[PDB]
Amino acid sequence: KFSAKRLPSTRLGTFLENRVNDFLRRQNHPESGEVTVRVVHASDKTVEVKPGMKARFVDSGEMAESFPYRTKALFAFEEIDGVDLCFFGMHVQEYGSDCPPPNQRRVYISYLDSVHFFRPKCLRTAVYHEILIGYLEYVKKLGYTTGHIWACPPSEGDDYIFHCHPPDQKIPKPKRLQEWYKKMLDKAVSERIVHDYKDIFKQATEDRLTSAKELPYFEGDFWPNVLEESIKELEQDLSQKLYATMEKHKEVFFVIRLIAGPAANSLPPIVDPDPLIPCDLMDGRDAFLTLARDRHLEFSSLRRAQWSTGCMLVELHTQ
Ligand SMILES: CNC(=O)Cn1cc(-c2ccc3c(c2)[C@H](F)C[C@]32NC(=O)N(CC(=O)N(Cc3ccc(F)cc3)[C@@H](C)C(F)(F)F)C2=O)cn1
Repeated sequence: KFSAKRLPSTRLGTFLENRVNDFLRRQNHPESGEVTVRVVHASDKTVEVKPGMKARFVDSGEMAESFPYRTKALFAFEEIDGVDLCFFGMHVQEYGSDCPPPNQRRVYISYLDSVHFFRPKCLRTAVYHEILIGYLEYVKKLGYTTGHIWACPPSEGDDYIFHCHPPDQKIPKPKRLQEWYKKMLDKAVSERIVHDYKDIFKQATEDRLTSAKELPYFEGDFWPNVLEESIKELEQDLSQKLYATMEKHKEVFFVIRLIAGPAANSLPPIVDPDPLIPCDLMDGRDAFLTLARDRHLEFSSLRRAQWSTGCMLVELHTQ
């Protein structure tokens, strides 16, 4: 069988799928199936500071030229009608203890997606909370202090991970997206997994950030681009432009404090218990979108998403 269960295990993957399956066991719903969480890619990368910011702070020695991180691609599958369905995919960026500031001990949830066929429908949000909250708890135990989430609102026909979304899987508005993550984070705050969370604007204000070299620099994030455009415009201060852009989009950006204050200062180095997992199909989101486009693998209906997950799984086992 080329099932998701037969894909190599990881500490992270089995920690997450245990959290989901314990939850589903307690619910004891007849429509629910066994869930599989697999880390299908893990590789070391670096994000280079862009020219505008490089000239302003890197050439003057005020900021690092590049920040090293580990990128992981984790997928969740559920058994529906005897076959696996991939219903959740996430690409993360992890900036460890050997990363120069302002990026050290930070995790960035770059782009996230899902296919709304999780059965039963009533347990869908709860299962996503187990996955996201479970990931925050996991990295918090390894020594990561902060979590960052850009809830980038999608647009019709724009897929982040899964090619051809169901026509009725609706595109949430920024207000809806902010509300979902607020409810999710409020749940982690009450379970004592998260210390507290704030929007990016409230966060920069209460951290007393005065320079753009203090803002964490993430691969593909909105803020490395805002900074380039702000500098370019100012060539025709940077800090007031940054605070203005943060005020306008604060509802989409979350900063999540996992390890707060005193505990955060006496921390040992971050050591990942799992090995690196090469997989060029999951090296970023474009490889799997490209493959699904060329091979006509759609996730627009339940059976189409089940057939696509099957092809996806034989590609993952073949490497
Ligand atoms: C006319 N038809 C067409 O255009 C068909 N068509 C539809 C799309 C389309 C739809 C959805 C999405 C995308 C494209 C993007 F890839 C990303 C996205 N996928 C995804 O899961 N979200 C998060 C989301 O929706 N959450 C939050 C959430 C969910 C899971 C999770 F683990 C953490 C958070 C909800 C529960 C919310 F209600 F809270 F918002 C996306 O926004 C493209 N085409």
